[PDB]
Amino acid sequence: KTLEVWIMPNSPQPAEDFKALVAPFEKAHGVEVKVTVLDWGVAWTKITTAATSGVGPDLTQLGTTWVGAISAMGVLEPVDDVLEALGGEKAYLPAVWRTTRLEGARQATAVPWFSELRAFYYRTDALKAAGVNPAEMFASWQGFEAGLARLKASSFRDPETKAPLAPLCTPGRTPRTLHNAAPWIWGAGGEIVRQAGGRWQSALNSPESLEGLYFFLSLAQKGYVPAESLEKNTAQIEADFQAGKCAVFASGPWMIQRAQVPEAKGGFAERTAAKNLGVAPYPAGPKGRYTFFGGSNLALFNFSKNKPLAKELLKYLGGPEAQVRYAQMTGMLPALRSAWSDPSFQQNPLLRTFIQAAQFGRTYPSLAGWGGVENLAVQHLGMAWDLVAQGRLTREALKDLMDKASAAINQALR
Ligand SMILES: OC[C@H]1O[C@@H](O[C@H]2[C@H](O)[C@@H](O)[C@H](O[C@H]3[C@H](O)[C@@H](O)[C@H](O[C@H]4[C@H](O)[C@@H](O)[C@H](O[C@H]5[C@H](O)[C@@H](O)[C@H](O)O[C@@H]5CO)O[C@@H]4CO)O[C@@H]3CO)O[C@@H]2CO)[C@H](O)[C@@H](O)[C@@H]1O
Ligand SMILES: [Cl-]
Repeated sequence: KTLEVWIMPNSPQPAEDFKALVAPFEKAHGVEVKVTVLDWGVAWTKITTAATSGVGPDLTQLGTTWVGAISAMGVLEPVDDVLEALGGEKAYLPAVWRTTRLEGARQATAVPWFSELRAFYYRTDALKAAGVNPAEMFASWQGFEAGLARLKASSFRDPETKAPLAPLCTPGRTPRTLHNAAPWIWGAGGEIVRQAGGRWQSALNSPESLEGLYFFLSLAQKGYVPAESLEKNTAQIEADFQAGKCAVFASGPWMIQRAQVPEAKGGFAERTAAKNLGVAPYPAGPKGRYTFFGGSNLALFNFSKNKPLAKELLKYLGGPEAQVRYAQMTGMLPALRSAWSDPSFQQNPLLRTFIQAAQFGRTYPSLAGWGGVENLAVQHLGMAWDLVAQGRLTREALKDLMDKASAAINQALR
C-alpha cells in the first residue's frame, strides 16, 4: 500500500522535508507515502489535467486561491469530517476557513495545511545609513515615498557588491498574480471584484482601485524601482534582494527560514541581506491597512482508491504537531490557530511582525472563476508595467487598461 501526494516546492529540499514530516504516519499506519513535487509555474496545469482525466494522486496541495475552481469541477471529496476532527470552524481564522470550500458551496473540499502573508523586508543597515526611521517609512503612503526618496539620495553601498541599493525592488514582468498589487488596491479603499445585485463584477476600474494601482506603479516611474527590476519576475527580484541589490522588497515569511540556511542548501545566510534583515507590515493606505493573506490546502480526489488512509493523512497533516513541524521546515505559518502560540513562531522577532500583520490579512473570494479573473487582471497589469518602463503610465492610460480588464472579467463572470 502506497499513498500518492502532490506538493509544491515549500522548502529547500521539499520532497525530503515532506517525507520526514509523514514518517510517524507511515509507521502508525503501516503504509508508504510517495511524494511528487510540482513547481508553482506548472502545478496548476498538471493538477487541472489530473482533475479532468481522473489520473492523479490521492492528495494534492492547492494554493488557497485555486480551491474554488478545482472544487467546482466536482472532483474533490467532502472533508467536513476531517475539519470536524481538527476542531472545525472555531480552530481557524475566518481568513483560512473561507478557503476550505467553493464560495457558496455546502461542503468543505480543502483542509488548511499552512498560511502565509505578505510584508516588506528591508535592510536594517541601508535604512540606518539613509537615516530613515522604519516606524515612519512603513506607517503610511507618504511615509513610504519619503522613505524611498531618502533611500534614493543615500550614499550607502552593500558591503559585498560595493554598489548602491535599489530603494524598492518589485517585478515589472507580466505577474502570475495580483499578490503584489492587491494591498495597494485595498489600502486605497479599492477591490478586485465586488459582490452586488446578486453578481460579482470587476472593481479594478474604480476610482479607489486606480488610485491604489497608480500610486504603486508610479513609484517605479519616479526612480524608486530601477529599470532592471521592470524586466524581472518575482523569483529574479528575490535573488536580487538576497544578492544585495534592493533595500526593500515585499514577500512571504519563508524568507526568514531561508536567511538562516546556506546558499548551497537553497538559502542566503552568508549574504549581508541575511545578517541585516528587517520586516515591517504594509503601511496604512487612505482607507486601511491590508496585506494579501494566503497559503495552501490539501484536497482528496474523489476518484482516489485510498480515501480512508488519505483522510487520516489529512487529519495528520492538519493537526497541531505536524502543523508545528512543517511550518518550522518551510518557514510558513501553521493554518491551525492553536499552533501559532508555539515559541518557535512567537520568539522569532521577524516572524512576530508577520503574526501581528495577520490582523490585516485579506483574502480573495473563493470563486470557481477566480483563476480567469486573476489572469485577465495580470495580463492588463503587465501592459501597465510596460508603460511604466517607457515613463508613459498616466492616470488615463491606466483607467483605459483597467476599463478593458473589467470588460473581459465581467464577460468571464457572466
Ligand atoms: O497563486 C497561487 C498560490 O500562491 C501561493 O503563494 C506561493 C507563490 O505562488 C510561490 O511563488 C511561492 O514560492 C516560493 C516558495 O514558497 C519557497 O519555498 C521558495 O523559497 C526558496 C526555495 O525554497 C529555494 O529552494 C530556492 O532556491 C533557489 C536558489 O535560491 C537559487 O540560487 C537556485 O539557483 O535555484 C533554487 C531553486 O531550485 O529559493 C527560493 C527563494 O529564496 O521561494 C519561492 C519563490 O518565491 O510560494 C508561495 C507560498 O507558498 C499562495 O500562498 C496561495 O494563496 C496562492 O493560491
Ligand atoms: Cl504587480
